[PDB]
Amino acid sequence: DNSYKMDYPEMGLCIIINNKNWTGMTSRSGTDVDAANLRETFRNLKYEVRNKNDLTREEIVELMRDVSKEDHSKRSSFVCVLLSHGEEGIIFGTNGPVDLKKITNFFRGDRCRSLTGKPKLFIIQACRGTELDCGIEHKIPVEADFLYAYSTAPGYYSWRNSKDGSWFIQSLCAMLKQYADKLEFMHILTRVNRKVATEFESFSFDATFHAKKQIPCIVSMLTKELYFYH
Amino acid sequence: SDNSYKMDYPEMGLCIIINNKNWHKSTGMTSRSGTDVDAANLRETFRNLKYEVRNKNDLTREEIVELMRDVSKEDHSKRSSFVCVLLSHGEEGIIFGTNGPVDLKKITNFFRGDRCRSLTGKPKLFIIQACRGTELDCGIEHKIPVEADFLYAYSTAPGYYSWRNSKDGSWFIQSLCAMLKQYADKLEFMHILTRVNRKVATEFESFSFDATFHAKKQIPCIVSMLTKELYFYHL
Amino acid sequence: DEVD
Amino acid sequence: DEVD
Repeated sequence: DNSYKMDYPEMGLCIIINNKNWTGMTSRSGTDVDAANLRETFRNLKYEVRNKNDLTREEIVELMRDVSKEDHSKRSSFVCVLLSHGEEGIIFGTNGPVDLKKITNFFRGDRCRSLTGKPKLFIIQACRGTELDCGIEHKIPVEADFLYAYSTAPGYYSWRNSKDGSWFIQSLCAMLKQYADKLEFMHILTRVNRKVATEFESFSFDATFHAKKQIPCIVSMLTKELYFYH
Repeated sequence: SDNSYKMDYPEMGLCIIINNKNWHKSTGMTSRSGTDVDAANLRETFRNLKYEVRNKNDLTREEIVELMRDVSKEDHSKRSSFVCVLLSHGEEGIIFGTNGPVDLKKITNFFRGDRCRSLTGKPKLFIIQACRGTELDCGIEHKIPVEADFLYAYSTAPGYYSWRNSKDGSWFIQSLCAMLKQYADKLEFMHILTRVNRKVATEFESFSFDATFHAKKQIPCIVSMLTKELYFYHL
Repeated sequence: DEVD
Repeated sequence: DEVD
């Protein structure tokens, strides 16, 4: 009971929400590269992937509600990837903001019983504010067994390249491919942290957005170690 | 003729413990019985990990700010890491001096990779025993970023109370010191903190004569901007 | 048991 | 490079 049990018949769902076109907000160029990379990556990890594009804030909430009421009994885990605009604690539907808490609340240990005790992973590529990093040089709690992999630090922008995709998802998929059969998830996410921190730097004609840096933010309320192999 | 932080500098580093127990009466806030048990446990735990421990008690909001600016002004060049343990009242994003609030961000900003140069690239650990709100868990069944190489080990989830026992000390610090003692010579720090999560989640449940506060649960919250693995034993 |  |  040091590692989560990952030998259920199915690894679980991987829900990818890919919001690209919008309100009045920028179209998120490169996000389809991200959504394809994740689909492939989690396909190899033996997740049943569901891709959904351009969802309104109502559709996001209704989708998450329905998925939380499925029977996950034969599934090891749950993964949700959110690709969109955002602010601290908030992600955007195509027609406005949704509170992250509202989404994740559906999977609470008391509200989604078939996932109680199983790791629930939320991967969020979205801004968390508008700061730039200029760089240098016998019960269980209902909030337990969640892991939030944020692309950026609280308060900060998150960077996305229009042809390569976002820095975080790029690095995330690469580290999963190289290390999912070798390393525990946190240690994979720490390598993601390093890759984004060291190998990426913004290039912009605008001085104010040029040569900026990014560090992702791992938030773990997991109670066991998580391995994708077995 | 590098996935781990270099921990063989001549010193492991400073461990600053801020232990706030007694509040100025005008704040309207009450005392934090059990917190001295936490601070002594912490002192002994980090002593065995070879940190130079400095305990500070009952600091005002201005004393907390001054202390952290001063400590960030030290030369850390021969130290591997930096640890700051905050034991106090708080709410989301805020810890309390004995006479009012301090933003956690103002504290941790002194140690940004561009503001504290002798700690650039080195692990900066902030351990926070404090409420982050008033929710109760009822349970069931070339360059580097300036925000890199911080780890925040919060006692409780965002928005929630954190629990403290008046004679045993807080659930989180209790569990933290026990897991450090048993596993610091064996596991990477994230995995140690994961054991802390499970210990708090499974082994503690509140007992109160007040039905509102009875039989409640806690899960700690690990927040990591670390870029490498952290081990307390080396070679 | 008390809250912080 | 763009921000989200």
